[PDB]
This record gives sequence, C-alpha cells and structure tokens, in this order.
Amino acid sequence: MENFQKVEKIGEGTYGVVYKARNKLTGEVVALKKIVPSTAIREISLLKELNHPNIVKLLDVIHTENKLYLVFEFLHQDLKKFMDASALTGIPLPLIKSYLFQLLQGLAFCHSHRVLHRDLKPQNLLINTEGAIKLADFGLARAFGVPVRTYTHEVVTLWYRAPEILLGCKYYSTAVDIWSLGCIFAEMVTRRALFPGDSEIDQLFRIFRTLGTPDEVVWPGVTSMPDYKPSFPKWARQDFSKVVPPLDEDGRSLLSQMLHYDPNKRISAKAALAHPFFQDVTKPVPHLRL
Ligand SMILES: Cc1nc(C)c(-c2ccnc(N)n2)s1
Repeated sequence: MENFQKVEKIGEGTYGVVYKARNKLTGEVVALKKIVPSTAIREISLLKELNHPNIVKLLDVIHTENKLYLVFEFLHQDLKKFMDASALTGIPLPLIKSYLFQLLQGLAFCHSHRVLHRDLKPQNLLINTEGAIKLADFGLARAFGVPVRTYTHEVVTLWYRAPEILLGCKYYSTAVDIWSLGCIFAEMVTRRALFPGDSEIDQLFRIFRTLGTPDEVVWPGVTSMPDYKPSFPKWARQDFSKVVPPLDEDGRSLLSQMLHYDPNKRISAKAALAHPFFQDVTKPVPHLRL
C-alpha cells in the first residue's frame, strides 16, 4: 500500500471503503478498494484476465498483513449520480440506447466466460466523458458473497434482484444479470426505479403487481421453489405501455424479454444485442460535469 497515495474517499462499497488514489510507480490515478480465504484469492485472480472495454479494468490484487486491496481503473461518474442530475429532463433516448447496448456487450463478454455479476445496480455502472459506460465490481459477488448489509451497515439494495433469487433458487444463471439490466433500462426511461422494494417480500410483491403473480403456465416449476408460497396474492399483469411510457414498441419488446419470469426464457445478452431496438444505435457524448 506504500505505493499508493490516497487522494479522497469516493464512497462506501459493499465490502469496504473506496478511495481515489495515485499509483506512485505508474503515475496512474486509480480506485482503491479495501475488502484472506484462498478460494477468494484464486477467484479474484481469474478476474484480472476478464478484460473488455465495457468492464472496469481490474489492475491489481494486493494481499498484505491479512488484507486484500483491489486496484481498479478510475472513472469519474456513476449512473446513479448521472440519473439524479438528469432528473428534470431525462437522459436522452439515444444515450439510454447507447448505454444499454454497451452494457449488453459487457455482459455478453463475461457471460461467454461463464462469469456472472449478480449485483448490478446504477452505482456500479460507471461513465466517462467519451460516452462509454462500464460494469464495475464484476465477479466480486461470487468471490466474497452478497451480504444483507455492507461493512457500514447500509442496506444492500434489493431493487434489481431477479425473482429466482428472491424465491430461493440456489443455482442461478447469467439471466440474473439480464433481469437487473432490464430494471435499470426501465429506470433510465421513466426516471423512477421500477421495483423499489424495502424487504424481500415487498420486492417480490412489487414485481408481481407489475408483471403478474407467476404461475406454472408462465414459469414451469415456480410453485416448487424454496420460498414460493401458495398463499401469495394473485395479481394481474400490466401492459408495458403503462409501465414504461414513452418507450417505443422495439424498446418495450426488448424490455419484456429481459423481464421474463422463467430464467431459461429470458433473453440472453448476445440475443439482446441483435434486437431491432439497436438498429439505429449511436454513441453520443453525455452532458457531464467535474
Ligand atoms: C461506492 C463505489 N462503487 C464504485 C463502483 C466506485 C468506483 C468509483 C470510481 N471508479 C471505480 N472503479 N469504482 S465508488
């Protein structure tokens, strides 16, 4: 750690404090994360080679005095702050589309290597002044787990969590990331979180009140899942035209496929990239500040 100089604290992550720092050897400005079991070291080391332009680069893994520090590429802004700053006006559709397209590319890459994120949320989608967006903290959930509360006791958000996770599936798939990204897409479009649950059951029932309570017709096997209750109320599904106006029919088609209940039906990142919604995709320059 003597090789790094802290510049400022830039947030409280799930596992520890995050600092902006300067690498004295390279001159590099980095994001330095305080998080060790040998299984975690090996998993994290595997992530050093999972490189893609839409994945925040893991520069180094430092294990010392029984401690783990992760050194990442630094980006100046997250999508949560950008959405808050764009609240009055909305993020322009071409930029939403560009961001979604880029995030799907990052997912298609990671998923092709059988690596999942499992905790996508606006705070770990990072943006630059060039129009890029990147997925941060990719793979850390499998290395370290997703806790109920962070190291500072902050509640880990449920808003983007896939229904199979909430229903107690132990062996979930890359589809969990598509669900999260669909929730984020909807949030960019409407300027409000899609399913802002404040407990597991509130999260589940919010999903059910929009998408309908799932049953064996739409999701074979759902009624046997560990946390499924036959006493769940039966809500009717809403039309997406109500849920995400003014999104056009290509966008609503894509979103609906990202939010399919049955993970085996849910669209893949690769298939989503071929969707007609991306016919006219471009890479605009965002209106930022710093
Ligand atoms: C909390 C924070 N979560 C992330 C992902 C942060 C961050 C900020 C800047 N750069 C990087 N890589 N990560 S700060």
